[PDB]
Amino acid sequence: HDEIISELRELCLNYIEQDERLSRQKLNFLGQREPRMVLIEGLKLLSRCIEIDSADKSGCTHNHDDKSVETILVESGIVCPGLPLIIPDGYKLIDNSLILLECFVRSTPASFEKKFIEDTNKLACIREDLAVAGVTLVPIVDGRCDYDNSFMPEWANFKFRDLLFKLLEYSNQDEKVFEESEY
Amino acid sequence: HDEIISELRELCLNYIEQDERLSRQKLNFLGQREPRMVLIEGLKLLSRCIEIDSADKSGCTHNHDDKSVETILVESGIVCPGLPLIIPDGYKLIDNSLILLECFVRSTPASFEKKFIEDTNKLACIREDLAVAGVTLVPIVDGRCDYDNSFMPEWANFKFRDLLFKLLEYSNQDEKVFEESEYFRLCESLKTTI
Ligand SMILES: O=C(O)C(=O)CC(=O)c1ccccc1
Ligand SMILES: [Cl-]
Ligand SMILES: [Cl-]
Ligand SMILES: [Mg+2]
Ligand SMILES: [Mg+2]
Ligand SMILES: [Mg+2]
Ligand code: NA
Ligand code: NA
Repeated sequence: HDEIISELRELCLNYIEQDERLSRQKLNFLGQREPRMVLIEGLKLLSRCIEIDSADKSGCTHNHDDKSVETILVESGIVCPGLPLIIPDGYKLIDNSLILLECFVRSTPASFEKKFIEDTNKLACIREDLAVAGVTLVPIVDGRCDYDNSFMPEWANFKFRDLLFKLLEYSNQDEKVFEESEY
Repeated sequence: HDEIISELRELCLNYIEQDERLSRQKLNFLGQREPRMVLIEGLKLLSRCIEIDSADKSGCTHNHDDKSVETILVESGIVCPGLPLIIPDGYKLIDNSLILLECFVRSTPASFEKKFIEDTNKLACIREDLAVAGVTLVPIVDGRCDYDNSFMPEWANFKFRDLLFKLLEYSNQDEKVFEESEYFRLCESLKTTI
């Protein structure tokens, strides 16, 4: 556990590119001491790498601060009340067009298509609200089939995931030592 | 000394506020291994906390990327060629007025007043160059007498500085040991290529 956490921190500091948009989540990760919290912030760190790559590939701004669509519009001088709470992975306002980006990773075709339709529906549900406010929605769903990203060599991506999986294994191995113990 | 470095890192992670403007320098600091580089980046981290604190209390933008005044103007579409190279600690363009901020810490009254005059002159020397380009300079010099800032509790600021000083003492001993080493003689002798 201590060794796994140490190896994870070393990968984070030495083998994830120092793009400044990642620095906050790296610090969030490096600050964690509890295994369950290392795992949680490590998955989030991997996710941000994917999100920022998707934003750069899709031509918009990564939603670094988890702003809502409401805030993004207000931020740009656009009133649109009653908009449900939607926090996109990326966004870009060009003229009257609001690009909204959702991205994800899934590892089987069934889970891929399910999440693809979920994120599509999530953005689609504010199209008409945006249209009433003069904003044409440009919704983008970028589904990935693995965790490959431009900020990490493939071998270090793999080692990071292998190490996170060991923390998962220990948790699950922990409670089967709970389940054959208990009541 | 490994323990001192570890303590500085814990203070950085646990007691320096998670302001997004500090992310880069905090990460730069946490990645250092060599005692002297830990010391330099730790001092730079503390300086960054004060500079950003000053920008916030003076109502302007911290100069996150060390942009020059010329660069700040060309980003807002203002031409102005001349300009000496000047990197303010903070800036804000409002209407036709360019706020420029310099901040510093000094620990004696004589050094405080000397530095205040220096920074005041540094900014004043471009007032007319800006006025020709249509810009009213609003120059601010924020001189501080201690290291307090809003991103660190007072006790942690004190203990961070205490541990940096102990790390200074340790790296001074590393240097003296190094100057007794063959590596040092080999560095001297590499004077085969002046
Ligand atoms: O990025 C997104 O679009 C999400 O849907 C949230 C997300 O990625 C996430 C990642 C890690 C933990 C919890 C949510
Ligand atoms: Cl639809
Ligand atoms: Cl100085
Ligand atoms: Mg998201
Ligand atoms: Mg400065
Ligand atoms: Mg200064
Ligand atoms: Na609605
Ligand atoms: Na238009």
